[PDB]
Amino acid sequence: DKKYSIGLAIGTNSVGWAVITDEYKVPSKKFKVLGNTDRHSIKKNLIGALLFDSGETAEATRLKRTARRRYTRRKNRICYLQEIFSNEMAKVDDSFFHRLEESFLVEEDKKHERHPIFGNIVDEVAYHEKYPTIYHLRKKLVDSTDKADLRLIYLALAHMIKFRGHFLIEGDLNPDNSDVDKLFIQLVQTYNQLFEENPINASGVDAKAILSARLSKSRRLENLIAQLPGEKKNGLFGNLIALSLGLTPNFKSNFDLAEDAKLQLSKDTYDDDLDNLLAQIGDQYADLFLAAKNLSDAILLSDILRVNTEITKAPLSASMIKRYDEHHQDLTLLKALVRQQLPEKYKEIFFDQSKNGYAGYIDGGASQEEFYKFIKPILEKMDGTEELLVKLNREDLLRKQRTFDNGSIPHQIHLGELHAILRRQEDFYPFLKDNREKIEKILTFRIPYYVGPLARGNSRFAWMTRKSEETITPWNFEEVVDKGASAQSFIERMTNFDKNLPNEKVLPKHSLLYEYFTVYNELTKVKYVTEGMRKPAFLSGEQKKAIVDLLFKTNRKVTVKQLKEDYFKKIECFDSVEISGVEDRFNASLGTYHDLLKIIKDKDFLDNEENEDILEDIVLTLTLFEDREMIEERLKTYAHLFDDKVMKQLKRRRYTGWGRLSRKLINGIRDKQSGKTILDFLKSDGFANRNFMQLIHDDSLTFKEDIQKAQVSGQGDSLHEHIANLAGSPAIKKGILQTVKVVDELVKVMGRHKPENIVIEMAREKNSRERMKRIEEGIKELGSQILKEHPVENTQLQNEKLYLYYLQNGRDMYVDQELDINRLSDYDVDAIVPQSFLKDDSIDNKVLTRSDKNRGKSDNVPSEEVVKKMKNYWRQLLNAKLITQRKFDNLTKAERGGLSELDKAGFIKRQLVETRQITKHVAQILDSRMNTKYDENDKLIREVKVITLKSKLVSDFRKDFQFYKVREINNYHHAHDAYLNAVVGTALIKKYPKLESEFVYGDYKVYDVRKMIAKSEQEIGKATAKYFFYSNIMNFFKTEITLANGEIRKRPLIETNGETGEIVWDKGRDFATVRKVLSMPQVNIVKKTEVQTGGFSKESILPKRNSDKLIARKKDWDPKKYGGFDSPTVAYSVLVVAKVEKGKSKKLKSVKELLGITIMERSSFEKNPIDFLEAKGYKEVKKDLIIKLPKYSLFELENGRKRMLASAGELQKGNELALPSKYVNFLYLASHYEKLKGSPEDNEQKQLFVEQHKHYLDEIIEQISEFSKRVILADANLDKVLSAYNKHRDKPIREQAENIIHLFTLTNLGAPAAFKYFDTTIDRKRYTSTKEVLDATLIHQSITGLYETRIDLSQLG
DNA sequence: CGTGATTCCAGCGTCTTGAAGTCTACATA
DNA sequence: TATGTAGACTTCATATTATTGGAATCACG
RNA sequence: AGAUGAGACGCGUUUUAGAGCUAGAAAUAGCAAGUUAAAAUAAGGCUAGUCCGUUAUCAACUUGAAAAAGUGGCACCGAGUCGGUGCUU
Repeated sequence: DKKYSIGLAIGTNSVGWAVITDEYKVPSKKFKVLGNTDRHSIKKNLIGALLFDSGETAEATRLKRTARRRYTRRKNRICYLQEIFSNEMAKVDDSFFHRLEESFLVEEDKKHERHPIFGNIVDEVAYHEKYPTIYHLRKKLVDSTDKADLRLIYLALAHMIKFRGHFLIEGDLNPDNSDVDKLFIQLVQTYNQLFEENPINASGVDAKAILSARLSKSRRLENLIAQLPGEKKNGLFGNLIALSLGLTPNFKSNFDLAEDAKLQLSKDTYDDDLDNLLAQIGDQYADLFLAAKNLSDAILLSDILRVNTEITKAPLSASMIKRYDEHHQDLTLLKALVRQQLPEKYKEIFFDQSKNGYAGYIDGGASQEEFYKFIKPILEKMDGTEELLVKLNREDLLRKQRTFDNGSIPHQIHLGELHAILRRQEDFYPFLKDNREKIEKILTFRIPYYVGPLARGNSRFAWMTRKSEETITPWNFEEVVDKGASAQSFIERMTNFDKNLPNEKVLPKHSLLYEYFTVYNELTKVKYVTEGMRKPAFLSGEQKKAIVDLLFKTNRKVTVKQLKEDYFKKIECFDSVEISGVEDRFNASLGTYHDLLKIIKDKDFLDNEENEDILEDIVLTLTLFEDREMIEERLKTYAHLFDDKVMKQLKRRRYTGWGRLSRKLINGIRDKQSGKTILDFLKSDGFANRNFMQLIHDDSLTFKEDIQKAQVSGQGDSLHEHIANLAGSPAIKKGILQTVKVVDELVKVMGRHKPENIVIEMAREKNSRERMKRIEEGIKELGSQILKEHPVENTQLQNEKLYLYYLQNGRDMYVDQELDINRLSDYDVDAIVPQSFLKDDSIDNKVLTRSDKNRGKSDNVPSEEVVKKMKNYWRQLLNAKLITQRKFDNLTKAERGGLSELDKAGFIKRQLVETRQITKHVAQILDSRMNTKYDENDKLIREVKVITLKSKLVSDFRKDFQFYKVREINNYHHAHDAYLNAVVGTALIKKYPKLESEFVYGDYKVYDVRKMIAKSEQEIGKATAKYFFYSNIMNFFKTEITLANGEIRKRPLIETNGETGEIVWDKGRDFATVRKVLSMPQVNIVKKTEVQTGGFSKESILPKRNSDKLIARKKDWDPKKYGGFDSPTVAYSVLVVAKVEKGKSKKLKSVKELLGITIMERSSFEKNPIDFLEAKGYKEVKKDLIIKLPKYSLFELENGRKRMLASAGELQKGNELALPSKYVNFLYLASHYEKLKGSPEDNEQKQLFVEQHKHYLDEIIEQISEFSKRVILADANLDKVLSAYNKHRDKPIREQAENIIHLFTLTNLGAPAAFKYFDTTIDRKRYTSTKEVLDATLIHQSITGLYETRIDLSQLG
């Protein structure tokens, strides 16, 4: 019944929880232990951690589910195609389909003849010889007009439909005119007919090879132009070739036109633009451009497939046949050459399936790239292989028909081939003629994005609403599914709700309102300085409107030069202007406005606000519904305002992505007194010009209050729903839920009381190239030659001193002293703002100088004399991006305003307030779960204060007072960090009452910079209630205060509250108490048990083998003939005490053994456990003794050895290592784990401490041994570690600890893992036997681990 | 003849966009 | 006519790793 | 730098078919051939659909078919995974 506080630290893999009283001790409690063991009470501390498997995302589940749906859909499509052929096939061959369906079974289990296609070996051999592959059959069917057997037609159709190719390309691309060279000849003929006086000789030019080569468009155009000595690329023929290749040529020069004749086939408007062009050029040239477009289509076809013969009626089959012929010829040549020149490598390449040779490439698992890499050196070594080497460079050597690059084949090719086959063979089979439309519909059927899966109220993923209850087929899909209702449901379901307003719809990424908001947001912080203006002024409403209209509505991108010239010079008549806040091209732009102006060609319509809503409905309509038909259907309602060309142009364009804000948050909510929305505020703000971040965080505006009101009550009362809907990764949400459960358990344990303070902080969860680019840009801007004199790479630039030296161009930021490399060790990095005023330690805050005394006087900011010295030097670095704007202003803070009260207030808020918002939601959950009562004023009684603090304060506290953390020694660091969280939070709230307004939730009123800030000097006694003149937060804990020049100040031995007089910190006992708490050997580490769910087993389908470990992939197909999956993931083990038949006599012998239940059999076991256990071979099962052991069950054996049952057959280390604080401090100091920043005298003292306590290293190697012999029992690894340590006893202490930190994985918690001591690698130790835990003590531990239930398994059986 | 130590392995790619580099008609001396 | 010169426009990328439990393999007292 | 969600594509993997031949009596040796196709692609279930099955959740005991609810004093001295003492019961 004593007042106490709870400290919680939340992490992705950990939840640390500690309990503190008001004396900063740690309470210890007696707990009863249930079960049949002798122990009936155990004393445990209230500080510990909870560990669990990291939360797994749902991406894998989504991918697997989609794959399964696609496979079922494809199988049903094949079934429909078989249905169409059912009658005719039964007329021709009554058992063909049954033979096709059962081909996978071996001869023993087959019901018909083993040969599928024809049922006799002779006809099968004839078919295979007459057609090597199905592509030969398809081409033969297409070209020939003779009647073919029904089975061949069925096989061709099935292979066409089962693999229909992608549907990315929309429209039509196969006009049956795709011969590149032939179309080029036709274009030349048309050009010669139109221009008889200027003919072009194209004879001898291999246009087909040039255009179809794997080269860029410009390169191919140049190559083709080079083949015509008398033609240039800017000529009419060159422009036509560029258009065919897909470039953007201008025909204005060729015909001396006034309008810029820019024609591109990608743009839809070309359809009109060409015709309008013809208006000036006449109708004679139309055929020329039609031939050019046909040639372009031929080139596009040639991009994806290669063909030479002109007799092709099927562009795909001919290409595959050509590739097959090339493969055959190259294989024969390669075999001959290998047998001739290098007979020693014949067997390896052509017989060994293990190797990456041809045998492994065809029969084994060798991929194409592996085979190319293996055969390239052999081909290079041999002679006469120039053809093969060229093919290998072109990646077309010994290829197959099924390759990874077939994923670009559009369905048009297969559709055309199927249409050709049906046209050829319908004259001999009437049903094909009658059902041609059905087959084409089956092949082209694509379930549209909006429609979604075709469920009937049994699936939680589908939202399709049908017009009638009937089976859905591709032939009648147009009428069964109601398009409009499904589209509306898709709109209302798919869109992601706004984070700020959970009940509002987010805007489209390219919506007009969102783009306006983005433009205005950055527009309100732009400033301009001219000659006549004394001080820069903010853009007024008239200026912003003029800039938007003249620039944002006329130029796609607005640059700094454009802003300065087109507006300030043209309108404001300013010759020189200095733009502040924005540099270079603006990030925001009105792209959608320009796109709509291009389409509708009505600027006034876009400028009309009344039509805006309609425009919005357009943007969303183009944001989603990729399918064209629905775009047309929905835009039909607005088709009355636009022409058919405009409607088609709107249909063609499609947008992507989404925005970040809702529509109401931009223009829906209005302030109480002003009566203006956010966009209205940005339009006319006047003096303030507050941005969106300031507008939503302005305490003087109702916007923040409305945001707070809308945020709460986001969903129902259920905790699970609130956890689920939190914006974050699954791991962090699991951590939050576990944290809530842990704090509820703690509330329960402490006698149904309620904590007075709860502290929660959440751990935060490439650069070298960026820093190198920044350095290069700065050097190029300055022109210095320091890089040539001192070259460096990214590996050596780890130390911040070198980075500062490069950023300073080998100079000093305080004096005009040239930097010396040999003096870099003597140099001391100093913070621009002293550590007393602010603990920033950032790179921009760091400055490298010869002597810190040169920084200036005791004033925090460096002296303004240094500013007068190096104003230009600093501004050059600022303009060269070497330094940041914040760093430049901090260097010049003394000149500008010294140390204004605003700087102090900002420092305090930055040190205190939490930037992220997830912590606020966690605090809201905790407050609603603790505060449940109201006062007389109907206001929530805030008994529990949920204070939140950043991790930086706790890290600084750890580093200040020799409280060092090592993230590899053990897992107590989570609990210790939670304990320090609680201590710091309680101390800070007690010391500073008013600042609690920022800590505790929004119920407390806000304050201002007036209080707690002294105008000048360190006023003694704090009479005016000013808490800290210095801008620190936690500096009162230490016994001294440093200054900028090096001056020192002292603090009282005991710190007490300023007003109430309560003691807040007893420096004579509090540090000793914290040391004792951190030195406690007993900390509660419990692993959260998780019954394993997931894949039934590894998905790699292993070949057949003579073992029982294989699991059948189907009910009938036993694994002894067809192989199957292996290594199932055991969901949870089951301890059964029963008897099993033994020997030929089947004698029942009592056995106690662990049985693993797979995920596949889990449902069967959980339905009828007794029947399943009997089926596996257990007789007379003790139902009451069946004990469920999930993964991570805890076992204790003699001498405190702990194990975790990771599965049915592998155990994990279950013990933690409790090290004294002195050894941890020695390990952290000696290893230089973090940066060595600090006072040089302090660094020297730490180095002396490291040197004087070297022998501790040996002690550590002792303790692990004494630990290992009672915990790990891995003698070989321990001996190898001892030998390696003895070998490296002479290594320097700088690197004699970086290896010992990695050495602790030997006796760590979790799964065993291999490590490396210097160059000697110690492999992981495996526990292949779990028989011992059958005679150990099982420990059922509560979620926080305070309660126990010990079961002595030895007392069974 | 388990038994303990050692070795190898696990289903995976794409569905557009933006900065980079460059060629160009045009302004100015 | 020679040299910038903004500008329009094609081009080359536009994410990496990882545990840890199963099974196989093999020396071995 | 926040998660969930709809539609396709390309493969990969496993069995079978594409009679391997010659000299041996087999074991073996030599020679020819390599591309493709059918089925499956988590066991399967009922709700029988172009549905659903790898996300979230899950200590023990008692009640409740489930959703959920309820279960065990405290103080002090120390510290090798907690022990001892006092008090209460």
